[PDB]
Amino acid sequence: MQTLSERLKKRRIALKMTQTELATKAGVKQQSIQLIEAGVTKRPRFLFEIAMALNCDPVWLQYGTK
Amino acid sequence: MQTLSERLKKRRIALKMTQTELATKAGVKQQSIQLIEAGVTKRPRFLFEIAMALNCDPVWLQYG
DNA sequence: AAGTACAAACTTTCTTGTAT
DNA sequence: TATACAAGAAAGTTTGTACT
Repeated sequence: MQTLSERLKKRRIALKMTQTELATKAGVKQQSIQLIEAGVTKRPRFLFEIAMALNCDPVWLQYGTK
Repeated sequence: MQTLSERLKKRRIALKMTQTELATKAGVKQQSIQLIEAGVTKRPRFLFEIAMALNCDPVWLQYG
């Protein structure tokens, strides 16, 4: 009953990644990862480019489990 | 194929729907979809939703 | 009518700059 | 070195309509 911001952290934290390694594995600016993480951004448009970076299912990041 | 556009049309039609029909099930605006196929929307926000009306795969729909 | 396009307005996301 | 906040610019979505 998670947020997307919660999945980004746990994931990015578990791949032991800074917000700038992730921000950049995925070609983003770190400030963009932050926002998603902040609860600020809710439908990142780079949701696929970043899942690649986190190596996770885009649909899981975006939406949760069941 | 190519572009998101090429992939979006083909399949709409082939699914046999119209912008307004899709868009109404993707449940966005006929217009949002016009811009996509039109090649102006490079990265939909309703993509899991569009693609899910068309009934496929977002990755597949987005890219391939 | 039926189906698709075209355009400003309004919104959400991503960046250019620091601050902490 | 890592993360966070603030305006504004870019990408998308709606609102409204014109054309075939």
